[PDB]
Formats: sequence, structure tokens, C-alpha cells
Amino acid sequence: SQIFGVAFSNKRWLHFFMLFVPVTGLWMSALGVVGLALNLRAYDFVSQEIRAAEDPEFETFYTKNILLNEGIRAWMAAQDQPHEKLTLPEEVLPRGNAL
Amino acid sequence: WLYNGGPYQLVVCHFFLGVCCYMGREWELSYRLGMRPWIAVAYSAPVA
Amino acid sequence: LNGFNFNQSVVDSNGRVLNTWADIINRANLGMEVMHERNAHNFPLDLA
Amino acid sequence: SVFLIYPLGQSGWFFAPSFGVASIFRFILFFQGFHNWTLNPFHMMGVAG
Amino acid sequence: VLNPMWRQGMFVLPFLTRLGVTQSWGGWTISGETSSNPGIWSYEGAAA
Amino acid sequence: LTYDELQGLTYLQVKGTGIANTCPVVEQGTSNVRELKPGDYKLEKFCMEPTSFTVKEVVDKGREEFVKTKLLTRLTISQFGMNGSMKINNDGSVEFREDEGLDYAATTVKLPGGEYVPFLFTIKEFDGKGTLDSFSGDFLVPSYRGSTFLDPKGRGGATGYDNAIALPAKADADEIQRLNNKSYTPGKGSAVFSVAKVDTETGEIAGVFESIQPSDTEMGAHPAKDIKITGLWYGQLT
Amino acid sequence: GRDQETTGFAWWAGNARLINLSGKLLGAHVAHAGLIVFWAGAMNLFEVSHFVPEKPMYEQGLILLPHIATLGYGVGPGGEVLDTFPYFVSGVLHLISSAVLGFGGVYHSLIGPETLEESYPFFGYVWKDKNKMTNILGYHLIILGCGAWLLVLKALYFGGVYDTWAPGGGDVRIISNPTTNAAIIFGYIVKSPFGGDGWIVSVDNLEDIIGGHIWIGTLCILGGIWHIYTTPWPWARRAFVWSGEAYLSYSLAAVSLMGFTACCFAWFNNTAYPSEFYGPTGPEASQAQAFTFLVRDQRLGANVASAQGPTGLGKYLMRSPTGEIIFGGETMRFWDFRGPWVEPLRGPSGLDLVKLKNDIQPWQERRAAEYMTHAPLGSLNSVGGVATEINAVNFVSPRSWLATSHFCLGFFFFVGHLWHAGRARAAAAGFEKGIDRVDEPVLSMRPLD
Amino acid sequence: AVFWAAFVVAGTMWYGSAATPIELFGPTRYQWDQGFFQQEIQKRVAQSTSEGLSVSEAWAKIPEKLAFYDYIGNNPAKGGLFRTGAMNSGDGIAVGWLGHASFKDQEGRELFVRRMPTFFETFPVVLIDKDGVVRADVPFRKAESKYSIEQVGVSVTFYGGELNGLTFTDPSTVKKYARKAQLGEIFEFDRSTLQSDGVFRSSPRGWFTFGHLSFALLFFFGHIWHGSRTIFRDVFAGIDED
Amino acid sequence: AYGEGANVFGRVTNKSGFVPYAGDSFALLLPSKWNPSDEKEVDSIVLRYADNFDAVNNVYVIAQDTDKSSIQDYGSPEEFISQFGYLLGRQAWAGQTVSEGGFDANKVSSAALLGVATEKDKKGKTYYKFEILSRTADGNEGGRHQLVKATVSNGKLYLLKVQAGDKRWFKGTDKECLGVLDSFTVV
Ligand code: CLA
Ligand code: CLA
Ligand code: CLA
Ligand code: CLA
Ligand code: CLA
Ligand code: CLA
Ligand SMILES: C=Cc1c(C)c2cc3nc(c4c5[nH]c(cc6nc(cc1[nH]2)C(C)=C6CC)c(C)c5C(=O)[C@@H]4C(=O)OC)[C@@H](CCC(=O)OC/C=C(\C)CCC[C@H](C)CCC[C@H](C)CCCC(C)C)[C@@H]3C
Ligand SMILES: CC1=C(/C=C/C(C)=C/C=C/C(C)=C/C=C/C=C(C)/C=C/C=C(C)/C=C/C2=C(C)CCCC2(C)C)C(C)(C)CCC1
Ligand code: OEX
Ligand SMILES: [Cl-]
Ligand SMILES: [Cl-]
Repeated sequence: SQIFGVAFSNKRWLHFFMLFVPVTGLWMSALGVVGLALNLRAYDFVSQEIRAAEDPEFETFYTKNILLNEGIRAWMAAQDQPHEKLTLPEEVLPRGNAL
Repeated sequence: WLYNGGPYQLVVCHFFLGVCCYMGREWELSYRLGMRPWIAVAYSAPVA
Repeated sequence: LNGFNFNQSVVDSNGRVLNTWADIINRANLGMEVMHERNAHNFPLDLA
Repeated sequence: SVFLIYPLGQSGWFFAPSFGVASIFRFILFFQGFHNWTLNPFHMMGVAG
Repeated sequence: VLNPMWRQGMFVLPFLTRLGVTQSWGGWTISGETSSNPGIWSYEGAAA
Repeated sequence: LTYDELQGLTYLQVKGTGIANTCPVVEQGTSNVRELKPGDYKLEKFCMEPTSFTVKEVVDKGREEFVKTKLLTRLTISQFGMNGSMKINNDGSVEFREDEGLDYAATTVKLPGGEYVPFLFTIKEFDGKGTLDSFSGDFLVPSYRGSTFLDPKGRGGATGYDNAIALPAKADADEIQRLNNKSYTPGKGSAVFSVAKVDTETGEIAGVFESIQPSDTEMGAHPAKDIKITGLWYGQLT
Repeated sequence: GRDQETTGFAWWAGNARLINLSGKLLGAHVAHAGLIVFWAGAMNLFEVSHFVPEKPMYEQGLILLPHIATLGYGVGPGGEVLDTFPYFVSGVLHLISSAVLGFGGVYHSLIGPETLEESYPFFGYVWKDKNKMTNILGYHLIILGCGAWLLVLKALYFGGVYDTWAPGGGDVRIISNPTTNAAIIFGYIVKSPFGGDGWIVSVDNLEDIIGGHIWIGTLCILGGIWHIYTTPWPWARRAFVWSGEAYLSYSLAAVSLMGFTACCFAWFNNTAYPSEFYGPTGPEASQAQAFTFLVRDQRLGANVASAQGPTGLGKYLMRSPTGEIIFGGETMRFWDFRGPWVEPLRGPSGLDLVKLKNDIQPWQERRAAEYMTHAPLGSLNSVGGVATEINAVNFVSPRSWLATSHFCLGFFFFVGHLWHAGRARAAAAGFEKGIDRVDEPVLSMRPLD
Repeated sequence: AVFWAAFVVAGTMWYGSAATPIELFGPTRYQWDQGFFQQEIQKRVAQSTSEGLSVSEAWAKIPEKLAFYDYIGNNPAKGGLFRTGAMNSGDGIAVGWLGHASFKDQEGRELFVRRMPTFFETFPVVLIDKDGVVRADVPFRKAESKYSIEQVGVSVTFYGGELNGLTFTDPSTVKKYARKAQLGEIFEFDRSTLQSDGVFRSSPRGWFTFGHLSFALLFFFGHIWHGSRTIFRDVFAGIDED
Repeated sequence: AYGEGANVFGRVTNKSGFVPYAGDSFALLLPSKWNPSDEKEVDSIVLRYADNFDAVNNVYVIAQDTDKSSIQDYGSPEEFISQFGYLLGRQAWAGQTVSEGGFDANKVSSAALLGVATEKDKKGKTYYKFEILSRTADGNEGGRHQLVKATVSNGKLYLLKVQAGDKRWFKGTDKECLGVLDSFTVV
């Protein structure tokens, strides 16, 4: 109470909340991957991608993540999906300056 | 100052200070109230 | 210090590469490497 | 939800995780790239929990 | 001139203006001039 | 702080002190300028230094003047190591030629009102025509970024997707100048120079210059702005 | 060997059972010193057994031969290896002294006297005998000052030490006229630890190094005679806690700060740790890459002052935020690097254009190229380069390995200092087990928290 | 029993069955990944092309519903968790079919655009020969690249739609229509009437399956809890302490 | 899955890293860790190999027909190189730019000739070997080195290029590239 401001007043509720936190976390993660199972993702923020499209200066960490993800997938497809036999050439692969 | 990222260094430095002071205070209150001060030892992992 | 680096570490008697999940992670690492800070690289090797 | 529901929703068991640490790492990076699993709200619920 | 504060439905902006607060921290003046150094008593200064 | 003792101090006592962004000043001689010997000359260590960065603004009530801005970057404003050839005649008609050197300076400034205008302060390929007192001309102005520069969604001139592929339908729209094409047309600028405090013993020259140049056009987008740059310059003849 | 009942300590508290055993305490200390010097000898002999002279010693994962080279033995002009005989002599002496100290440690750990107080009053001590243990502290301070003076005399009259900053590329030299100026010698101590300053990391020349060693040795001798001839003040008694575990925790805090500072030395310092022996730093590798590409495009016909990069700031030359002329690339963030192969290239405003265009040096360019090919960057499996690079170059820098391990040591010893510090405070408070169940301070104070 | 039936209905909606018509509930992602509508169209072309009346005409003989079915925007697994609402609010309402794009390079072989896999939100545009090796691509680098359309010379032609027999040679428009054909068939969409954002949405079948899978998992948790409740109705408030 | 014992206690079989290969009227050394790719580059390719890590480290051969007698009829090395500029790659960017520097106008790439050679075979046939640096405006992979070798068979003008990244050039690929280059023997 003097360090954090709040404290537990019950061993039973303390132990039950200790039980409660990981079961709730794992169940919500299960619901999230269930949502992912049908290609229903939290991939694109529509308004942010719109303002990034009509604003060449509007750089954000979210847009950096989005671009890194299509880079991930462009490098995934060829060597991770043999049954697609995607013979993507070197030039079509997106990459930055130097490196 | 905002353009070159000075508020970042300010916030990170003060957060370092505040976290170290917070866990040393956990040591202190465990000393004062009659405990074993390994609470600060346990917090040395989130500090780490 | 880097983690494990087992890229092309598995090869056969003919010397042909046995691509592993480590090599999958390697090419994934290339995918997230080529354009992290996609304008600040003026050299091939990233020693900064 | 990760070994049956995801492959049954997707094209097949090939997109299901394989039993192995580096294969789980491949599957994890697969959700990072294809699904943006870090930005998923239920995933943030789970990591917070 | 053609779109002053009373045309924009500004309520406490005329009351700030009437008693003396004319410059702003945004680098402009309501009379059409440029605030070289508005000081600490600007519109945003009074609000803060 | 002259050139004679500029080399007289080591790097330790000048590091982090801004002296490396300070041009030498001529303390001897006279400001009559005409005392300089005429003929063909080859200047070296021609130095540039700005004293004020102001951006033109179309004032709302019909006025038009340059307003003072705030430098967003740190002390990275000057340009050193300029070469070229000079000719001085008896009547005083002179020409200026610039060939190579640290001939660009990317610097972003903040306008009053939370506005940023990046620009490439350059004096490259300047041909100043006039007398010793004043002479002007035209110089080459690059845009800013390279052809391979990548925006938040790739794209750009040399390297890029040529379209925002995050939207499967925003490929054919009014954003022709945003994704299909990126403009890299190099502009032209105006420079006004004045020579003062000439040291005829060592061929040292100084004076105040003026630079007018359009800023960044952000690769086929909103029109660029004209920037007035004033400052001190220094040179050494042969 | 004691049990749990008679000592109150379990097996995982075994040497805690000898906290009140002066003789067995000193025996364990002597045995552990023997262990440390035995690893010194074993490391030296193993490293020289696997030492290949033609390849650089940092490419082979060698750490201790660089240390003896910094001491100034077996090397000549340019840092090349010439004779491993002093390396052998140092390792053999360490092994023999290890045998001696191990025999002493096992003697005083098995049949040594239990307590030294009843038999040897000079060696007899408790954790509360302030004058006696400050005399012991003064003895240790005089010993350490003597060691610093030994290093000073080695640099002065015993062949000198290696300077990487020497003209031509570093050589063994004799140091003369050390830095005795108080302001210059304490400016490092009163310095900021961030970049550009680096507190005491930024020591750059051997005259200053030896002057600082003379300063610390003379001051340590003065402190030793002070602790021997005086007594701790009552304010020090009031502010301090005076248990053996308290002195242990204080020493652990000192060595934790020591280890963090040494890790920073390993990752940044190239004067006390020449890159010719320890491998290049990250700063040295980044500026080496920039310099190598600059001279490559110079020799294939390109102007480095012009030809701005994709960012428009300058691919090969830019300006530091303070205004100094520095190399191109993201290596701008490492622009404060000082290694002895760029200062002749560096003029008043930074990099002199005419200097870098017309006065190159083959030793500088080959040194930069070799540091580029062996940057401090590799895997724990000793796979070179970044995590995306194929296993073809078997090299990870000793700088990287020492920085990593010394951070581990410093942080774990910080946690150990905090452990023993809390135990010291509570045990001196008389609380080393918990509340008394009848004298709880909580139930006797006011509510509402 | 009810989350048994929930798993049953989620499976039958995601895989398709007799009581799950495509006409009423939308297509399945497996039909797109198995080239069902595309195979139908192309063998409807092979018949009546192998007996005269070649690919210049008879594409108008192809029904417009079939080409609408051969579109990845028609895929139920192309939306997102939060691309909320109608599919028309996602891409616009289809107004007409422009015909199948036939791409030909400078020497004469017929190239084809690679179909977009369901797993990708974005996909590069490439042009592959009949033998299965990529002949061209949309150039990202455009520097020291020798696969670009601007140097290969690929023209696009359309048949049987609003655009029939029209061959475009301009690089910008052949790139744009190749990017459009990357998603499958070629269609025109009205967008300003519903303020279409641009991204694809999800089908009612997909949303049904997602909701019922989440509900089935929650009801599995509920059945475990109620099983505990049934067998342990005697020791809820506490234990026997003996 | 026929029955034979495992390979144990009999030393290693291959360590040099090169595996011989022969095609139509030619034979050379190929890297053992490289994998041939079905992406035919030019319309006249018979064999092509590439590295599995990076597709940049690739190599192929050309079997184009000839109208002259021999490469000597083609003349000097500069004149021979100046006709075959399609192998490096044309720039698909056409807009004029000066904001990249160090290159010619409306150019983002340059071909820096690093060397030429005149290598003779067993009896009288010359093996033209050159080295060309292929940089870009951004300098991707620090440029690219073009190691080209050409010869004349009974018709079927045979060219080679071992294209590889410049970071690989100083990070452990130059020796393998040279071993591929000097083994391009055509009989
Ligand atoms: C000393 C502190 C202080 C100062 C310097 C200011 C300053 C300012 N305030 Mg402010 N204010 C303050 C405290 C302060 N305030 C406090 C504590 C409150 C909370 C009650 C407010 C709430 C407040 C509001 C809601 C507003 C301001 C506003 C303003 C700005 C214009 C004032 C105005 O409207 O003019 C005129 C002021 C008056 C006409 C008040 C008249 C007083 C009457 C006539 C007194 C008569 C009765 C008296 C007892 C009789 C005396 C008898 C005689 C014989 C002695 C100005 C910059 C305005 C603004 O623009 O927003 C920024 C605005 O709307 N303030
Ligand atoms: C020279 C410093 C020093 C000294 C003299 C002591 C002395 C003592 N410690 Mg202590 N300790 C220290 C440092 C030190 N410690 C450090 C740095 C830590 C880390 C935070 C600890 C953590 C610690 C704990 C948790 C405890 C003690 C305890 C004790 C007492 C009994 C120890 C014992 O017999 O257990 C036996 C010793 C061992 C079984 C060795 C442990 C094995 C470790 C985990 C293996 C690590 C090796 C591995 C390769 C390290 C790699 C990491 C990195 C460096 C790369 C004793 C008086 C105990 C106590 O409180 O008693 C009162 C006890 O509870 N210590
Ligand atoms: C390097 C670390 C170190 C050191 C120097 C010591 C030292 C000591 N410990 Mg200790 N201990 C340690 C680690 C260490 N310990 C750890 C990690 C644990 C947790 C497992 C313990 C747990 C522990 C307990 C429970 C006890 C001790 C005790 C003791 C003391 C006497 C032991 C004895 O006489 O019985 C004899 C021991 C043996 C016969 C076994 C050792 C076999 C031989 C001697 C090995 C030495 C080989 C050596 C290389 C030979 C050198 C040759 C030489 C002639 C050149 C002694 C001073 C005892 C004590 O508290 O003292 C009263 C005791 O009760 N320790
Ligand atoms: C930390 C080191 C240290 C300390 C403080 C002590 C302290 C003590 N030892 Mg001892 N000892 C040590 C190390 C140490 N020893 C080692 C390494 C060995 C193995 C050779 C021995 C073997 C030993 C035996 C056999 C005996 C003692 C005995 C004793 C006790 C009294 C008699 C005496 O001092 O003998 C005299 C000491 C010497 C003759 C050694 C020479 C002393 C000079 C001053 C050494 C000069 C040091 C110089 C600076 C070099 C330092 C090198 C440095 C880099 C490490 C005493 C409390 C006696 C005992 O246990 O009581 C029954 C006993 O008989 N010790
Ligand atoms: C590592 C060796 C060592 C150790 C363990 C000690 C330990 C001790 N000394 Mg001592 N001392 C030493 C070396 C050492 N000294 C040396 C080498 C000298 C000669 C200069 C002295 C001179 C000295 C004097 C004159 C006195 C002590 C005193 C003390 C005792 C109390 C000190 C205190 O209160 O804490 C620490 C004290 C402070 C934190 C307040 C002082 C403020 C700082 C340290 C002054 C230094 C200035 C410098 C710019 C600080 C910046 C450093 C920082 C950036 C890291 C203590 C047991 C006192 C005592 O009780 O007498 C026995 C006392 O009067 N010492
Ligand atoms: C099992 C753990 C472990 C291991 C394997 C090592 C291993 C090593 N450490 Mg380390 N250390 C450790 C734990 C460990 N340490 C811990 C827990 C800490 C506290 C966090 C430290 C703190 C530390 C520091 C501060 C340093 C090392 C250093 C070193 C390296 C050289 C050792 C040395 O010479 O130090 C020192 C040896 C002595 C002090 C003994 C005295 C040596 C005398 C004075 C030499 C005199 C020679 C003389 C001039 C010759 C001339 C004679 C005559 C002609 C005059 C070495 C590879 C050094 C290093 O590499 O820097 C990073 C170093 O400076 N360590
Ligand atoms: C990856 C992390 C992880 C592992 C390995 C793990 C492991 C375990 N958890 C158990 C229990 C639990 N897990 C629980 C909560 C949690 N557990 C978590 C995370 C883990 N728990 C988390 C995050 C939570 C928070 C909600 C609870 C509440 C329990 C228990 O009641 C129980 C226990 O008592 O804990 C000690 C144990 C009983 C398993 C068993 O015998 O099943 C029997 C069935 C077996 C052995 C067959 C499984 C075979 C699998 C499914 C297929 C083959 C897989 C290979 C064997 C390995 C593949 C590995 C690669 C994929 C890398 C087992 C040791
Ligand atoms: C050798 C050398 C040198 C020199 C150096 C020096 C000179 C050092 C030093 C130093 C010093 C001289 C130090 C000191 C110190 C001290 C300390 C570090 C301490 C402490 C502690 C603390 C932290 C405290 C705490 C507290 C408080 C806070 C108050 C109350 C009480 C108490 C205790 C609680 C040089 C680099 C130059 C060069 C090279 C070499
Ligand atoms: O910031 Mn984020 O990523 Ca770590 O490396 Mn250097 O810096 Mn930048 O590059 Mn690579
Ligand atoms: Cl990034
Ligand atoms: Cl870089």
C-alpha cells in the first residue's frame, strides 16, 4: 500500500487472480489465433495508411512495421512455399539503399 | 531540441533514475516495516 | 554477440546445402534486414 | 487453436506449426509477416496477461 | 480582415484580446503582423 | 579568428566548439577592395557561412516578405573546400566559376506555426558576373533526395513499387503525382555576392553574400518555397 | 566441516559457517587466490599453445597475449609478434605461484587454525575491530600502490610499454615526463560519461596513463598510511554498518562498478587496448569501412566532396552536429572515434580534403581494410558477421567477448552486493530471520497505511 | 452438444457443402486456391476455341457472374479482423467486366500474370511463360534490371468485355492492368458512392465461421467449468477440513 | 532405402568445395554449395547456377550462334565488351536527376572496368577474361563485380559471367569466384 498504492486484502483472491491472469491471457490469445485462422487480421490501419499514401513525409513506426512485413512475405514465399514454386527474381525483391 | 530527440534522452534518463530509486525504496521500506529486503533483489530482474 | 548462427551448417556428402529452419530464419532475417532504416545505409556491411 | 484451428482454416497442415523449436520459430515469424500478430488486439490481451 | 475572430465564433479570444493579449506562440499576430518574440504572455501562455 | 591561427590549433581544442563551422576573417589590409592585383587567379579554400535562414511566405492579407525561421538541425550549415578560377580586369569586370567541393547542405528549418521546410542550400556551378563590389548569376540547384529514396510505402523515382500496394484499389486515382511519377527536376537559384576586406599580401578575400534558391518540392507534390540565405564568405587566391 | 544445527547455515550457506572463522576464512581466500592465478597460468599456456603467429592474435580468440603485449614484451615496431618467451615465463610463474597458493589454501582450509585471534593477534581480527581492520585495509592499499608503482617503473625504466598512437603504427616506447598536472589528471574523473567525453574511457596517451598511475599509486600509499595511523570517525561509525557481510557487500558494489567500467573500456578504448592486439572496436570498424570505400572510389575516379548520397546529405563526407567534417554513412553516429590512423588525416575543421585526397598511407589503408574484414561482429558459435551471414569467417572479437562477460560479472556482482547489503543492514538491525510474531511493528502503528 | 454443433457449422461453412450455396453465402477461399472458377472459364474457352471461333470472340459467351467469381476480392479470406462492414464499402460496386487480359511480349509467346495467394495482403506482379519461368516483373529496383516491361515490350489485349480487341502498349497502362489482373479477373468498381477505402473486406461466411469458432472455444471452457460444477456440487463453499 | 552401412571412420570425401560438371561441348567447376536455378536469364541459356543464401551470387553460360570466325575477329577487349552491354542490365528509370551525383546525366549505374586479360589455351585459342564493377546510385551491396570469360567453339559463342556481391567479394566468395572463372574450359 505504501510502495504501489494498492495491496491485496485476501489470500484467496490473491491466489485466484494469480490463476486468473494467465488463463485469461491464453484464452484471448487462442481467440486471436482463431481469428487469424480465416485470414482476419489486425493488419492495416485504414486511416493511417491513407494519410501515409497521400503524405510522403508521414513516417511512423506502424508504417515501418507494415513495410517490413511485406518484405518478410516477399522473402518468405519462394523458400517457404515450394508448392507455389514462386520463382521470384532478385530484382523484384524490395530492398533499401546499399546493404 | 524536439527535432534532435532531446526529450527522449530526458525521459529515458529520468526513467532509469526513477526505477533504480523505486527498487532501492522497496529495500528501504522492507527494512523499516520489518521485512526481508530481497524484494529489491527480485526487482533487480525488471531493472536488468 | 548474436544468437545461434546455423545458416547452411547442414550440408551433405555432395556438399549440397540442406536448407533447415535455421536457414529459413536466415532468409527471414534478410527480409527484415534489407530495409530496416531503409535510407540510412550507404554501405553494404552494417557495422554501425 | 494453433495446431488444428489454424491449419483447418488455412489451406492445410503445411501452414500449421511443425513440432520443433526452430520450426516454431519459423511459424512465429510466419505470423509476424503474414498476419502482423504483434498488432493483433487479442494477442496484446494475451501478452499482457 | 475578412475572416476575423467574431466570424469564427471565438468566445474568449476577444476577451483575451481586449485586455492586451494579442500575440501568440504560433508566430503570428491577430492584427496581421509577425510575433518576433511574444514572450510568456501569449494566448497559449495564458491558457497554460 | 583568422586563417593563420585556424591551423594553429589542434583538433582536440576545436572539437565540439563550433570553430569547425566558422570561416576565417581577414583582420589586416583595407576594405577598399580595388587594391587587389588583376589577372587570372585560381582560388582555393573558398569558404561559405550563413548568418540567417528565412523562408518566403505568402502573407494572408496580400503582403509578401521573408519571415524568420528556427533552425531544426544543429550547426551543419556551412560549406567548405570550394575550387574554381577567377579573372580580374583593370575596369573591375569579374567572372566566377565553381567546379567541385562540399557543394550541398541539406538542412530543415522550422517556420513559426509548426511548419517544416527542408531544402538543399547549394552554391554549386555558380557563374557570378559583375564587378568586385557586386556580381550575380545562376547556379545549379538539386532537388534534395536521390532517385532511389523510399517514402513510407516504397515508391519513388529509381527504386520503388511505383504504387501504394497496401490498398488493392488505390492504384488508378487522382494520385498520379503521388505514386506513378516523382518529379526530380533541378531548379535554378539566384546568388548575390559582395567582396570586402581584401588582403593583397596573401590574396585573402571576404565579404557578405546572398542566396536565393527554391526548396524541396517533395518529389512531385506541393510547390517548393524560395529561401533567402545571407551570410559571410571567405576565400584564398592561389 | 560443520552441520546445519551447530552453525545455523545449510550446505548452500557452507562458507557462511566460516563467517566467524578467521583462519578458515583466510584459508579459503588463499585457496581461491590460487584458483585465480591457476586460471591465469592455464589461460596463458593454453593461448600460447594455440597461438599462431602469422595470423593476428585477435583473429584466434586470444585475450591474454594482448595483455602481455600491452605490458610491452615480445613485440616490435608495428605490433607484430617476435618472441613468445616472455609469455611463457609469465604463464609458468603464474602456474608455480598457483601451486604455492593452492598448497597454502588447502593447508589453512583443512588443518589451519580455526580462529587467528587466540594465537596471532596481528592476524587476529573480528568484524568490529575498527582500528585493526583499518590497519589491514591500509596494508592492502600500500600493496596495491606498490603494484601500481611496479607498473610505473616498468613503463619508465624497464623497456617501456606499447603505444598504438606512436607515429608509423605503434611501437614499444619509454615514457618520460608524466602528466602530473592535477586539473588534467582529474578532468577524467570529473568528466561526463556520455559520448564525446566518456568519463575515463577517453584516456588517449601513455604519458597521461603513466601520470595517472603515479597519482593513484602515491594516493593509495598515503591512504594506506592514513588507515594504519588513524581510526574511523564517529560520523563514519554512525553512517556505516560494521559487519563482515557489510564489508563484503561494499566490495561487491565496488567491483560491480569496476566491471561495468571495464566493459566500457573493452568496447570503446583503443589506447589501453590497442586494436592491433584486441581486435578493432565497433567505432574503428565503422570508420574503417567508410575510409576503405572512400579510398576505393577515389582510386577508381570519383570525387568524395561532391556526389551526395541518396539522402542528399553526403555519401562519403558529412558534417557533425557540432560542425566538424566527418565521414559519410550511418557512421556519423560514431563520429567521435579516435584511433591512431585517422588523426593525420584529420585537420582543423575535421577531415582535411586535400589531406585525404593526396596523402594516403598504405599501412593505414591495409589496417582499415583488415579491421573491416574482422569487425567485432559474430555469433556465439563464432560465426562471423551479422546473424544473416553464412559461417565462413571464424572470428568473434575478444573486445566483444570481454565486454559481454564483464557485463555479466558486473551486473551479477551488483545483485550480490545488494543481497549482502540488505542482509548486512537487517542483521546489524538484529532482524536476520523475520518478525518475532509477538513484537510486530505493523500491529502497533496507526491504520489507513 | 451446442459447441459440437458450432464446430460442425464452422467446418461446413468454411469448406462448403450442400446446404452452403456459393450463390447465397459467397465463395470459399479454397475455391480460389484451387482455381475452380478459373478452370471452368478456361475449359469453356477450350471448348468453342478448339473448333474455330478463336479467342478474339466468344469471351462475351463467358457469363459475367463467372468472371466476378474469378476474383480474389470475392475471396472470403481477404479481409481483416477490423475491415468492418460491406465488401462494397471495401472495394466499390462492380459495374462491368473488361475481359480476360492476354499479355504478349515482343517475340510472340503468351505470358500470364501470377495469381495472388490468399495469405498475402500485397503481391508482386510478374509475367510467366507457358513453360513456367518468369518473363517479366514490375521492377522495384529499375536499375540494372533486364526484366522490366519498358524494355521487354509486353502489350495487353482484352476480349468479350467492355473493352474488346483493344491492345494497350503504353508501359504505364500495361503495368496498371497487370496489377489489376494480379488479383484475378479485371473489373471496374464504383467507389465514390460509398466512400470505398480500398482494402478488401470479409464475406458473411468468413465472419460466421470466425464468430462460431470463437463461440465454440468459449463454450468448451463453459463445458469444462460446468463439468467441474456438476461433479463438485458438494465442496464449493469449502472443503470438509477433515 | 537399400541395405548398406553408414559412412563412419573413413575420412571426409569432399572439402575443396567444387564439384565438376560438363554440359554440351564444355565443362567447368561449379560450387558445391550453389544450386542451379530454373530462372533462365537470356533467351539462349543452357546452364545457370546460383547461391541459395543470396540469388546475387549467380553464374550462367550463353550458347548464342556466331557469324564471325572467332573472338579475334571481334578485335580488342574494349570493342568486344562495348557490344554486349545487355548482360549488365539497362536502367529502367528515365527521369533526369542530378540529386544522385558521381555518375553521368540521367544515369544511376556505371560500369567500371577493373581489368582485361589475354589468356591462351593449350595450343592457340585465346580465353578473354575481364573484370567489370557494376555500381548503382545507392550502391546496393557496395556494387557488383562482373567476371566475364568468352571463347569460340564450333559456332555457339560461349560467354560466362560470375556475378557476385561486393560484400561477398571481401567476405569469402572471391576465391570461389576465381576458381569458377579459371575453370571455364571449352573443348
Ligand atoms: C490573478 C489571477 C488571474 C489573472 C491575472 C487572470 C487573467 C485573465 N483571465 Mg482569469 N480567472 C482567474 C484568475 C485570473 N485570471 C480565476 C482564479 C478564475 C476562476 C474563477 C478565472 C476564470 C477566468 C475565466 C472564465 C476567464 C478568464 C479570462 C481571463 C483573461 C481576460 C480577463 C477578462 O475576461 O477580462 C474582464 C474581467 C471582468 C469583467 C471581471 C469583472 C469583475 C466584476 C466587475 C467585479 C465587480 C464586483 C466587485 C466585488 C465590486 C467591487 C466594489 C468596489 C467598490 C471595490 C485574462 C488574461 C477570460 C479568458 O479570456 O480566458 C482565458 C475568461 O473567460 N478567467
Ligand atoms: C566474492 C563475493 C561473494 C562472497 C564472498 C559470497 C559469500 C556468500 N554468499 Mg553470495 N553471491 C554473490 C557473491 C558472493 N557471495 C553474487 C555475485 C551473487 C549473485 C547475485 C550471490 C548470490 C548469493 C545467494 C542467492 C546466496 C548467497 C549466499 C552466500 C553465503 C553462502 C554461499 C554458499 O556457500 O553457497 C554455495 C555457492 C554455490 C552453490 C555456487 C552457486 C552456483 C552458481 C549459480 C553457478 C554460476 C556459474 C556460472 C558459470 C556463472 C555464469 C554467469 C556469468 C558470470 C557468465 C556466503 C557467505 C547464500 C546466503 O545468503 O547465505 C547467507 C545465498 O542464499 N550468495
Ligand atoms: C572455491 C570455493 C570454496 C572454497 C575455497 C571453500 C572453502 C571451505 N569450505 Mg566450502 N563450499 C563451497 C565452496 C568453497 N568452499 C560451495 C560452492 C559449497 C556449496 C556446495 C560449499 C559448502 C561448504 C560446506 C557445507 C562446508 C564448507 C566448508 C569449507 C571450509 C573447510 C572444509 C573442510 O575442511 O572440509 C574438508 C573438505 C574436503 C575433504 C573435500 C575437499 C577435497 C580436496 C581437499 C579437494 C582439494 C583439491 C586441491 C586442488 C588440492 C591442491 C593440492 C595442493 C597441495 C597443491 C573451507 C575453508 C565447511 C566449513 O564451513 O568449515 C567449518 C563446511 O561445513 N563448504
Ligand atoms: C594471505 C597469505 C598468508 C597469510 C596472511 C598467512 C598467515 C599465517 N600463516 Mg601462512 N602460508 C601461506 C600464506 C599466508 N599465511 C602460503 C601461501 C603458504 C604455503 C607456502 C603458507 C604456509 C604456512 C605454514 C606451513 C604455516 C603458516 C602459518 C601462518 C600463521 C603464523 C606464522 C607465519 O606467519 O608463518 C610465516 C610466513 C612465512 C615464512 C612466509 C613469508 C612471509 C613474508 C612476509 C612473505 C613476503 C610477501 C611478499 C610481499 C610476496 C607476496 C607475493 C604476492 C604477489 C602474493 C599466520 C597467521 C603457520 C601456522 O599455520 O600456524 C600453525 C605455519 O606453520 N603458513
Ligand atoms: C579503496 C581504498 C579506501 C577505502 C576502502 C577507504 C575507506 C574509508 N576511508 Mg579512506 N582514503 C583512501 C582510500 C580508502 N579509504 C585514500 C587513498 C586516501 C588518501 C586520499 C584516503 C583518505 C581518507 C581520509 C582523510 C578519511 C578517510 C576515511 C575513510 C572511512 C570513511 C569514508 C566514508 O565515509 O565514505 C566515503 C566518503 C564520502 C563519500 C565523502 C567524501 C566525498 C568524496 C569521496 C571526496 C572525493 C572527491 C572526488 C571529486 C569525488 C568524485 C568521485 C566520484 C565521481 C566517483 C572509510 C572506512 C575517513 C575516516 O573515517 O578516517 C579513517 C577520513 O577521514 N579516507
Ligand atoms: C571466473 C571469472 C573471471 C575470469 C575468467 C576473468 C578473466 C580476466 N579478467 Mg576479470 N573480473 C572478474 C572475473 C573474471 N575475470 C570479476 C567478477 C570482476 C569484477 C566485475 C573482474 C574485473 C576485471 C577487471 C577490472 C579486469 C579484468 C581483467 C581480466 C583479464 C585479465 C586478468 C587480469 O590481468 O586482471 C588483473 C590482474 C591483477 C590485478 C593482478 C596483478 C597484476 C600486476 C599488477 C601486473 C604487474 C605486471 C608488471 C608491470 C610486470 C613488470 C615487472 C617489473 C619489470 C616491473 C582476464 C581474461 C582485465 C581486463 O581484461 O580488462 C577488461 C581487467 O582490467 N577483470
Ligand atoms: C511452452 C510452454 C509450456 C510447456 C512446455 C508446458 C508444459 C506442461 N504443462 C503442464 C501442466 C499445465 N499447464 C498449465 C498452465 C500453463 N502452461 C503454460 C506453458 C507451458 N506448459 C502456460 C503459459 C500456462 C498458463 C495458462 C496448467 C494449468 C497445467 C497443468 O495442469 C499441468 C501441470 O501440472 O503443470 C505442471 C504439464 C503437463 C503436460 C502433460 O503431461 O500433458 C499430458 C499430455 C502429453 C504429454 C502429450 C502432449 C504431446 C504434445 C501435445 C504433442 C507432441 C509435442 C512434443 C512432445 C514436443 C514438441 C515441442 C516442439 C513444438 C518445440 C507439462 C509439463
Ligand atoms: C590510474 C590512471 C588514472 C588515474 C585515475 C584516478 C585518479 C582515479 C580515481 C578515483 C577516486 C579518487 C575515487 C574516489 C572514490 C570514492 C567513491 C567512489 C566512494 C563512495 C561512496 C558512496 C556512493 C557514498 C554513499 C553514501 C552517501 C550517498 C552519503 C552518506 C554515506 C553513504 C555511504 C550512504 C587516469 C585515468 C588519470 C589515467 C590512466 C591511469
Ligand atoms: O537504427 Mn535501428 O538498425 Ca541497429 O544496426 Mn545500425 O542502427 Mn540502425 O542500422 Mn542496423
Ligand atoms: Cl526500421
Ligand atoms: Cl552505414
